[PDB]
Amino acid sequence: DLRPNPGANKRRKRVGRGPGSGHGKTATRGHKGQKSRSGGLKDPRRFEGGRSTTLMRLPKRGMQGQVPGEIKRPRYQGVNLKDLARFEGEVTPELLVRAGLLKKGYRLKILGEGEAKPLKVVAHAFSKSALEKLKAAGGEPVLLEA
Amino acid sequence: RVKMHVKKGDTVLVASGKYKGRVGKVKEVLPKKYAVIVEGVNIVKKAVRVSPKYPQGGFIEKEAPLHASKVRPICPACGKPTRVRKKFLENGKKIRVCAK
Amino acid sequence: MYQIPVLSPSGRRELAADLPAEINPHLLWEVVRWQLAKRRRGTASTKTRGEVAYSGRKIWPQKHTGRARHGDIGAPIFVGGGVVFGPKPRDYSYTLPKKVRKKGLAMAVADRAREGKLLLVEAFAGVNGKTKEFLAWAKEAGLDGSESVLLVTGNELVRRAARNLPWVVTLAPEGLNVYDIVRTERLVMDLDAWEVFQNRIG
Amino acid sequence: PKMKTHKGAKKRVKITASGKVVAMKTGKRHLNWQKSGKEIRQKGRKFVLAKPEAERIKLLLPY
RNA sequence: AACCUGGGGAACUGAAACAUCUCAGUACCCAGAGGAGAGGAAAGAGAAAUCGACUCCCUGAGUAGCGGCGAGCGAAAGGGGA
RNA sequence: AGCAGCGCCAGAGAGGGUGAAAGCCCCGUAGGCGAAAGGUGGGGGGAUAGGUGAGGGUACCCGAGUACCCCGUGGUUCGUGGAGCCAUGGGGGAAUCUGGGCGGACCACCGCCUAAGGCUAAGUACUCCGGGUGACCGAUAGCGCACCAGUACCGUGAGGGAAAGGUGAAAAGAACCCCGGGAGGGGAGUGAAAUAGAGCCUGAAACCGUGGGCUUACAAGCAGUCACGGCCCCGCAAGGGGUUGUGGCGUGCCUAUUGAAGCAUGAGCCGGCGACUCACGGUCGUGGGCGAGCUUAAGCCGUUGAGGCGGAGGCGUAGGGAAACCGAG
Repeated sequence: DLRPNPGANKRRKRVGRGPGSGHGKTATRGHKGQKSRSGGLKDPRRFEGGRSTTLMRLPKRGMQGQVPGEIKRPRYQGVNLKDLARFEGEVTPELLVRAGLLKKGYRLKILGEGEAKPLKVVAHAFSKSALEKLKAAGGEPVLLEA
Repeated sequence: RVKMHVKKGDTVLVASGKYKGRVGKVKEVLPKKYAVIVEGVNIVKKAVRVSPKYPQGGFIEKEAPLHASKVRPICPACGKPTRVRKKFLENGKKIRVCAK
Repeated sequence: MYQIPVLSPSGRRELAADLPAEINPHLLWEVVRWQLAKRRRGTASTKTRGEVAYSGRKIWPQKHTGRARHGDIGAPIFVGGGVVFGPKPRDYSYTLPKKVRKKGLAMAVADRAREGKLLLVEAFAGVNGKTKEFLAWAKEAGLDGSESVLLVTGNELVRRAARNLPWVVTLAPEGLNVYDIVRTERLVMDLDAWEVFQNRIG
Repeated sequence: PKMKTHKGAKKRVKITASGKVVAMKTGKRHLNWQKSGKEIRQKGRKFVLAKPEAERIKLLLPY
């Protein structure tokens, strides 16, 4: 295999669409031809009409923020035991993030449905659901403390 | 600096163009333009007299400045490139196997 | 595939290779495009109608003059005045998934394998950096100059040798790239250099 | 560069797991007086928008 | 030349008007500094009985939050590196 | 220098010049040497300046119109907001560690910290300056300036601001003769080329002319176009071209518009310049790689067009709810 003919495997053609020509996208060039077509208009994303977007919908999301802001609070991480029962052993928060479900939320909350395992699953919070299925499996220690 | 070139006023061969093979004694190197002169190039200057002083100036066909890359020096052989060995004292040039 | 020729004093032996089976056209190309644009140097430069060394004055009145209508002699419709959408120094590079450069390096190397243009060597009896030495050596190994070759050893002396040769491109074992395996017709490298590529994927 | 989540948006809309923009019902906080119980209740709900709903999701996304 | 710190400090403009806001401490004026300048041994950071001068890059993060809660504005610790 | 015959160096086959296309002719290139002088320099060595201990008793000391409070303010993500903190214009005004600040009005507890003195390398920015390189420009481009340009020239002045590069391998730059006062030509000559003859390589279009073929002085027009005829022209032949007499038909271009040949817009003509780009972030689509995983950012090392390491972080796996919380609810 040589350098003649790697060629973007027939399907990616960079074929841009330069619209300054005589036939095709032309004259007005791109979808224009009218007016209010200079350096662009006001949005349209959210804003416009000149009436009231729809900013008529009203805030409810109170507790939106004082002036200090966000409070130092634990952040329990939900993770289905069915997603745990994959690998085996004595699973802990450590062994959990050490995989691909957590990303340092510190607090873990094994829960959900499926089939628990007869293993030990150290965690920061269970669900009354997981707790019992798991009692019907092996053991389970609560959190450490603070 | 480094304008120093192949050679000086002496016996030099010509592998140039129209004078390929002509060998003469080069009587003037002009480092300002990288061109020498032997007995080879000899275009006829039709002009009268170069400078107003003196009667007529002769149809002098005298040597014309040749480009130096078209001239190779020569000693007991037929013209080599110029390596340079050194003594216990000063330093001059020795060709591909000979001297001087 | 599994059949890679090995050159030694004990004679001719073979190794077993765990290189990739099926080769992916595109994938090997994307890897090259990357390689060929990360090295690209964003330099082409042009001046807008402001970076332009002109002054600003309204050239003439705009009203009752009879003449066209112009602001400054900088306007891009003017001549000499700033280009419109002129190329400005940029970074023609992107971050290609590492999981891909490999699958490329692995497919090129595995290509010459399937084309019999690979050669693993040990006995570099063409020692001490003297191209003369290398050329009486390549001979014994087959390399006649007909095919462009990629040399890849961690041995400077070995490098220096074929280093100036026109039909070969020298290289450290680390350098191996999904472009310079697709330049050469062949690929020769130290039994230690394949012991360090197969260390990355093998 | 790096668009800013329209702040005035998120302060009054939430986007659901599916992707439909849920919004708070308008018409309860001022017009009131004696609006039939059946009124101020059916207003306590949230709900869906439609085509502007898609304009909304355009204003966030980092969120 | 440009960059830097401090002293001063615009309006167009955007808000599809326009005052708060924006443009912005930008433009420019001034003074001073040097190959840099500034910054710097915590009356620090802020929730870990824990980090530990400063500077910069990456990130945190368009997050916390600020805003005729409109236009828009926009951090810090912590983590990664110099 | 090419084509060819046979050779050769390569730690050098980057590049450039040589009358064209040179690894080998030239300058270089790779490799390795070099400073009386000035400059630079903890990278190394040496020295100094300056620095190092416990317990106990005493109650001395520990940065003042400052802290702190209030009024007017700025900085900060903070626009007076529940408005702290740092900074300070105005007023009042401490304490020496059983002291003072801060932990977002405030109080209590508990923790952080030593204001009101000062200096500190490094990482950092920059590009007049020198060097390297370019999926940068190639004379209407690239700096305004390739050139005797911040000049000519315009403005009182601040200030503004051009155009203009090319013979040739070598001046070998046309002796002499001829017409002519000169300019300028005609021969001769140089040169491979002179229709490369000097603003001279290439020489396009508009535009101006000279010779020839066809054609026009009863003919009415967006100039073209069908049809036939005559003439002139290449061709054995059939045919092809040039022109255009007669008949038929025929409302320029763009733009702007309900509507244009329009007595609406714009263009004398030709040549050159001239307008949907780029960064970052989205949202589709698409081609791929990997997949309950996907992926690095800055950098570190390496390279001198060589990539690799770097999981910080990011998006994804659980949602609901204003939150506390709960959770396939």
